[PDB]
Amino acid sequence: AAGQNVTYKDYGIKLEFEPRVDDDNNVSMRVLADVSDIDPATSVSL
Amino acid sequence: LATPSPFDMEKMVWLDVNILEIRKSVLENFGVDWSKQIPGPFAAFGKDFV
Repeated sequence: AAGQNVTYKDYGIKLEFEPRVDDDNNVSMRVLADVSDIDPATSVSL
Repeated sequence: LATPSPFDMEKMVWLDVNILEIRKSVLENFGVDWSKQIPGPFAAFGKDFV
């Protein structure tokens, strides 16, 4: 609401990995890959 | 006594997407821009009879 709490946001290189393996070593997986950097062009001042 | 597999090997799909856009524009502003509203004539009268 309103118009206080402080939160922290991650940035940089991030990986998440959830593998699953079969008897033939087949891999079923979900992977998240994120690369982010701070951009001065779109930063505001409040 | 038979057991299932941990998972089924699905088929993999490749997706190729193309987005194309072209924009063109022209802008012209030429000529002479005169006034269209000007003051007109005036007349006044005043007198004291007494």
